[PDB]
Amino acid sequence: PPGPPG
Amino acid sequence: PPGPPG
Amino acid sequence: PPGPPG
Amino acid sequence: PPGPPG
Amino acid sequence: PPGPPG
Amino acid sequence: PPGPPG
Amino acid sequence: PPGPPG
Amino acid sequence: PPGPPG
Amino acid sequence: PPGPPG
Amino acid sequence: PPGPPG
Amino acid sequence: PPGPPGPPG
Amino acid sequence: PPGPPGPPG
Amino acid sequence: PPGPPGPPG
Amino acid sequence: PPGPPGPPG
Amino acid sequence: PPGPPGPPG
Repeated sequence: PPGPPG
Repeated sequence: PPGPPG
Repeated sequence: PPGPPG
Repeated sequence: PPGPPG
Repeated sequence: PPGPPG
Repeated sequence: PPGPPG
Repeated sequence: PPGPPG
Repeated sequence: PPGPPG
Repeated sequence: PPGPPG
Repeated sequence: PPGPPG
Repeated sequence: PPGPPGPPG
Repeated sequence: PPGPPGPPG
Repeated sequence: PPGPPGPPG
Repeated sequence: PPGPPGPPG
Repeated sequence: PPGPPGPPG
């Protein structure tokens, strides 16, 4: 899955 | 695994 | 079978 | 056997 | 993460 | 997200 | 932050 | 925001 | 600040 | 503001 | 900035 | 960034 | 990535 | 493989 | 033989 928000 | 933070 | 998600 | 992780 | 102050 | 006001 | 005095 | 009156 | 006296 | 009267 | 001078006495 | 200067006195 | 700068004060 | 980077903050 | 790699994270 995509990573977390910056 | 999940990707890196934005 | 295919492996697990990354 | 199952394949490697993605 | 949140950006810098204006 | 955008940072805080200056 | 707020600007300087007038 | 703008600063205070002079 | 207020200006000088007249 | 303008200063005081002379 | 400061305000302008006041009026004459 | 900081805001602009305030108004004249 | 980090977000952009915030608004002027 | 790992996922892609997340969104901007 | 082993299976193929799994899906992206």
